[PDB]
Amino acid sequence: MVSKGEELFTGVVPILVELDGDVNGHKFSVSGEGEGDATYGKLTLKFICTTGKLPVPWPTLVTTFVQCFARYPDHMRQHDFFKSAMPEGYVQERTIFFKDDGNYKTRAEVKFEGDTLVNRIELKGIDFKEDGNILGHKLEYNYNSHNVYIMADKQKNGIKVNFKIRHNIEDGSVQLADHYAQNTPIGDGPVLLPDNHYLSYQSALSKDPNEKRDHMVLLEFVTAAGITELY
Ligand SMILES: [Br-]
Ligand SMILES: [Br-]
Ligand SMILES: [Br-]
Repeated sequence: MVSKGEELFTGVVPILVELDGDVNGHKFSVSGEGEGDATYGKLTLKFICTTGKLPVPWPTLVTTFVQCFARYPDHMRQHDFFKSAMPEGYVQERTIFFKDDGNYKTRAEVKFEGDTLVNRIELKGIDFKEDGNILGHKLEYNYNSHNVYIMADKQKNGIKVNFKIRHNIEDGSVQLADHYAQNTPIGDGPVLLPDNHYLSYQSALSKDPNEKRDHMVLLEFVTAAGITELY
């Protein structure tokens, strides 16, 4: 049978993203809007910096900007923590360590407000080099494909996640961003605690030719894998 969480994602769902950020004292806010289609693992989102110029590169915020929209194959449905926590939601905590630079700490509350799936985020960045790849804006406006590794954390009724992002630097090198995370339900009800598996991501970044504010358009596809002889 289809669980209450799953049922909320059977069609296209509007998304609202709100972020308040402070990186080495540079304060900024971002709002985003778009839609998610969990059946296809598809996210289409446009983000605006509402405070002026974004003080870090857009690609460094991609991982922060709704894993409930991942496509879980039917055979892996019992491993979909994110949908099982809905509609009450879940809290994602991350630390993102930029190699030879600073770190972000993020807290995101992901929950429904009516028909809208909301991702409300606080981001704090410290210890950045004012002339490094992040504050010095040396990252290319593009994005590579990565796997995100998920394991159960029974003690916390949630999951622990880790992965490495490689951001292309303008000189042909790479800036590593090591992500460590936990996701835990907001509500007190049962959730699905998964076996080890991963999410496979691909992301494309673009610009709206009619948009004069600092912004990012994101197209992202996310599919669960790692757990699989009928043939
Ligand atoms: Br950028
Ligand atoms: Br891209
Ligand atoms: Br995560």
